[PDB]
Amino acid sequence: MEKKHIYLFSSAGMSTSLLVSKMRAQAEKYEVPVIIEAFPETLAGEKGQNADVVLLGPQIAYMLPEIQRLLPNKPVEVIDSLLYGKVDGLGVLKAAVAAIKKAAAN
Repeated sequence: MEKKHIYLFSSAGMSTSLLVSKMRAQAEKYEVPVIIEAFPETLAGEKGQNADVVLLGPQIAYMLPEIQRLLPNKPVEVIDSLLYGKVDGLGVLKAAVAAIKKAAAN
């Protein structure tokens, strides 16, 4: 192991793709041990799996009840839509973390 996978499942497209690629900035502007990938919410079933923490578009939000069957455990989290389409992969590094702590609960 020695690194994990911050995965993103897209609302419109390009309020994410560069937010991963900045969130990436983050990771190697540090050393944070995680790949950030973002898909066309088509993969998240399979990629969701291959991830350690997950994300999905604000606007395709609807899929999360689904996404949560496919994976009824993981630290999945649909984005915010202005952090999204302002492509803030430094709140999205923090906001990931927040997810994987909103994991636990008995």
